[PDB]
Amino acid sequence: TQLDIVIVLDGSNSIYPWESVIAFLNDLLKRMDIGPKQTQVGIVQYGENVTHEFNLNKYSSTEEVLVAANKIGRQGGLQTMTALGIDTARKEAFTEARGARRGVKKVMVIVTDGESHDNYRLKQVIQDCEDENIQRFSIAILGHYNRGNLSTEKFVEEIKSIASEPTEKHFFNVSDELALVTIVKALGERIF
Repeated sequence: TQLDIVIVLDGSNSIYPWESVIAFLNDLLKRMDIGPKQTQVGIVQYGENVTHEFNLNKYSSTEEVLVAANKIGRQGGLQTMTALGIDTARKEAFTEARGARRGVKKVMVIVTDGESHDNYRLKQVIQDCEDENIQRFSIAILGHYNRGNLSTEKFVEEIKSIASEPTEKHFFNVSDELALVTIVKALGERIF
């Protein structure tokens, strides 16, 4: 199924077992059938700033893409700029220049473990996305917050608020990093 999908991975310092985010990425990708005629994948990591791990038209094989994604290291970040990452992915990753296919449904999968420093310009960033008809799946990892005995009330609401409607369908509330590889089935099917 022809689909352009961009992963917006929060690379702040709290998502601890980094290989666990990667294990998840691997787990979600190994299921897809990538190809210029069905499913395209791109990855952007963020935290303080944004970097494109790889464009939507960079790879053609589900396997090659697998090797590429497993070599992504934690960029690191004190600040978590989700508004900046999402806006950049909508502004950059999704361009014919970076691989985006003309009239192919655009989907975003954002993964994060904390409230955004860029909290405020979310409403504008999201509404723009919804205007550019971009289905969004937001996964909130409550690990660091639960380990630190902090409320996640507002954190879950802000992440819920990024997911395309219906929120109960695209938003994923994950307990911790390890429990990520148990959300691959529902995300991988609700997507395609």
